[PDB]
Amino acid sequence: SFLAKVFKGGVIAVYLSVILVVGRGLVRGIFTTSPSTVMFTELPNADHLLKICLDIYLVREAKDFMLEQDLFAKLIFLFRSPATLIEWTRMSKKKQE
Amino acid sequence: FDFFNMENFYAHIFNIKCARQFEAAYPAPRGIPKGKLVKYMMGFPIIIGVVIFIFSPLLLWSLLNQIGTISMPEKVTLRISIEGYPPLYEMEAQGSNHDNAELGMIKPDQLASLNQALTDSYTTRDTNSILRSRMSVSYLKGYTYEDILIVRFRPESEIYWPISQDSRNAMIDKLSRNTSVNFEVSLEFTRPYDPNENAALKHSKSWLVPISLDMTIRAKIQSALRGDPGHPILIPQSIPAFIQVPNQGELTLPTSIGNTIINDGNPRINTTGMEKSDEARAWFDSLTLNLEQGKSQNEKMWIATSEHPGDQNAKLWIKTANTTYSGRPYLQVVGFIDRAFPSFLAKVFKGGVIAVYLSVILVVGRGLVRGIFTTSPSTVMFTELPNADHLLKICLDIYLVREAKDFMLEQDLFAKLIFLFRSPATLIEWTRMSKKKQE
Amino acid sequence: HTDILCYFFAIMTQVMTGGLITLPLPLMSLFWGNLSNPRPSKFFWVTMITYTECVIVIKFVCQFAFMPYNSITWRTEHQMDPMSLDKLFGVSQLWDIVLLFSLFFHRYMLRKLGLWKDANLPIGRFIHQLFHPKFRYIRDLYPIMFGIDVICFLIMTFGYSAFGESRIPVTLVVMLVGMTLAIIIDRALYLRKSVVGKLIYQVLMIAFLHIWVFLVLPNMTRRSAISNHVAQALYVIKSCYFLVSAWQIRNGYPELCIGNLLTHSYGMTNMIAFKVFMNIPFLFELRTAIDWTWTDTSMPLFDFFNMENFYAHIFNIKCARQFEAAYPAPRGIPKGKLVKYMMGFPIIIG
Amino acid sequence: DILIVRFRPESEIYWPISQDSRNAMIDKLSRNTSVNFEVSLEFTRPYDP
Amino acid sequence: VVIFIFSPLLLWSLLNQIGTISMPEKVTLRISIEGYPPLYEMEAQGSNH
Repeated sequence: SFLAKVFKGGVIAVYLSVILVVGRGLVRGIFTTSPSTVMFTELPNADHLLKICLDIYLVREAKDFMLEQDLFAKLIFLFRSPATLIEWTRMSKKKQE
Repeated sequence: FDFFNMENFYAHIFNIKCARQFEAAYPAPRGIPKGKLVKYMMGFPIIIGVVIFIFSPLLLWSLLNQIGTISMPEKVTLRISIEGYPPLYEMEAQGSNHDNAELGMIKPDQLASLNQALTDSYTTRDTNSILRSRMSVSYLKGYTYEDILIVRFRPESEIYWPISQDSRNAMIDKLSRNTSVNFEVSLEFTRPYDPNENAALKHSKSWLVPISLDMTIRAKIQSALRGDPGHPILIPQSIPAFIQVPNQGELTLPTSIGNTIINDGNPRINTTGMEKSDEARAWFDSLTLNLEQGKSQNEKMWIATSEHPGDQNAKLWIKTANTTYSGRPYLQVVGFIDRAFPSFLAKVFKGGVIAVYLSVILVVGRGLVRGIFTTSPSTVMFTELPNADHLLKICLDIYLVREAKDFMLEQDLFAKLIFLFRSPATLIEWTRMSKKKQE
Repeated sequence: HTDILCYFFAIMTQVMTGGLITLPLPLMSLFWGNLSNPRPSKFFWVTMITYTECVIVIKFVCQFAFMPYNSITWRTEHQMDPMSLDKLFGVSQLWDIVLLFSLFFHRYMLRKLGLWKDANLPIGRFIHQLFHPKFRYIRDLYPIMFGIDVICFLIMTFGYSAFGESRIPVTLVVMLVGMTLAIIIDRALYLRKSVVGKLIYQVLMIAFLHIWVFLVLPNMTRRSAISNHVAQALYVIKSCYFLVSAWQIRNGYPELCIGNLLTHSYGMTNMIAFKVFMNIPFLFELRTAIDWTWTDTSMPLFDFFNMENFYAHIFNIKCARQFEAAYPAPRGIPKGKLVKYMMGFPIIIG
Repeated sequence: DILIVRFRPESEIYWPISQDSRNAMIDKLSRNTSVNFEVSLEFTRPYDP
Repeated sequence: VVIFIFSPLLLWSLLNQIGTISMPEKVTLRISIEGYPPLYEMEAQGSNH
């Protein structure tokens, strides 16, 4: 009578139900990468977008909400057209320069 | 991670190309509407599956409830005693055939007579009598003649009185003072084994009638207990006449019959503003006890006798038997037996069940089903491709190079694939359908 | 619209007593008046008047004392059974304000006759109602029917203890909910210009409802009519559905411009409506499958679902833009202290 | 796992019956009613905390 | 991955742990006529076996 046994079949169901969600979702996401999230996750040099991301905060500190609003559309457009994103995140050249 | 990305890309390309080939392997007139058959050969199935998926965990619940039944008791016993002492009178009735006089069923004649008696106790003017008769008849008619038992105990106790001299002296000396002394009436029913759940269900109930503080009453009780010839110990409002036996727990009194008796017919007292403890016990029967003793002090038995409250033979009472062995009336108790056990898993807050019952219905549809039927507004540039035969070439060629070493070509051809999933213009250019047909 | 009032009061006076003596009143009223013409020819009204006078007379006679419905025996014995003889036979047995619905119906029936005096004054029946109505009135009342059906499904659900004899959820509730969902589907199929289909539909459902409410449910739930205070509401709502369906049947179908009754006004109410429509599970997909199975398309089902998703997305985007534009807002001044505490504060607490 | 229980032939206590119950026994057996015997056996385990 | 797959079985196998109990120490037998005090009652006790 140690906890007896609730329909072992039902136990196995849950025992698998958990094995499912975890792998079919979390583990999948962790090991692997969606065919859509390739243009964003890998970028040769992500130093130009960080400049804007810091600059908007810097402007925010010193008021000037006009520049604060005019520089958010500039960022929102970079995630719209992949050609400009690829152009801007390309690796820098001073080394052979 | 690049390995996993490449394998995912290969799987996607393989699936797309193969789906295109399978679709092309079956020509189909570009125009004529879907045939009536085809539609009913595809649409119909879905609807039925969705409906059964929605309404299945209710069907299984309805099959799972399955309110069970149990058999009626086979053992009854009653014990009358003074508080904190061995019982004065103990009597039991056994049997399982339900035909003997000790434990017998109820004939339809008695049930019909009692039902007729219930209705005529009212008076034309008073509406409270109307409501009381309505409630009492509604309660009585809820049990068929197969769910009512008539228990009959013998007046004489089955065994002698097993008391010592010192305990009797303690009884007398306790009664001498101005302390509080109580009586005790206990009744219990026993069920049959019931294998499925283990154990024999037992129902017991105990009443307590306090003794009056007047010195004369205590003197009479002391004279009776000492063993004097004529002293009929009297206890009022002790044993009921109707008892409801639930499926589990303590015995329950039928309250509607009490309201029908203490109010209709001839009202009995209830005019002194009695407390609620005796308000619900005002329709009980009274008991009297005598001591027979005999030749010696070893033989000491107690004989009990019941008296009805209010007016006797008011047609609301079932006639008793005059016994056979030696002649005095049986002690009769009528029991309404309830045999509708629903403890099958009982019920955890049905609301909580419904919550989970819906919680599951939610995740499945709001996620899996959605993904399966329908398509994200983002995954259109990839899922449908007019001709996915050029990407499969690269996907196979990278493996072919991998087999023959040459890791330089192996690495220089992975960026070529990674760039095709970056710029949609080149993807659309490359996956466009081929031209040799009109070429 | 006094005739609609007469039908409504006939339904009320039938549900008030729940017998079969009054049953010919609504049965005949529906079958004849709601299917004949805009004007039942002024002879049907005479028949209704005569039957109402007769029923008033007999139910006044049956409310006497020498006859066996006394308070001594019969009332007490038959108080609990739902389908014995006197409960079953209309008015034959108390009532505080007694029955006023029949009297009010009679008064309004004579008011209708007086209004008829004030103004203006069976193969042929089907031929007139179906083939020669002539002035087709082009209207489209289906959303009202859907609202009525939604109101009834929840009353079948939220109220479940009455339909069953913690108690048991009962196996019959499942049959009722499945059957009601099937009727909801059947409405959708018959929304494709099938007048004779709708006529057979209405006859079948009126017959089924009338027999089931008064002759089967009392035997199942062990609750007599009048005492069941929720089934009467279902009867009334279904009767309103029957009246509007009869109105639709008598007139001609409209062009039926395909589209939800949510894509006409681009307001804030449509947002809540569409959001609850697409938020509850197993509804969008069910509606899409029901639509595609019984409408003339050329694309397979997956393209149908993709198109519906695209339409929903476009509708939501455009409507959100309009709602945002409907409230001008100074481009510059920072968020007011109130607004912030009228929005931020709530979230934190939740 | 096998036990050999041995009860004494003689009963441990006397017969605690009254005259009236014995008369009831005899009179019930006199008629053509149905009368049954009864043999009951029970084992008791240790506390098991 | 292997331990994640095969752990909730290992924990089940450790969790079962079929227990044991000790043998009875009290027995009794009662022979009677139906609906009457017992004719013969006898019990046997002991724990040393």
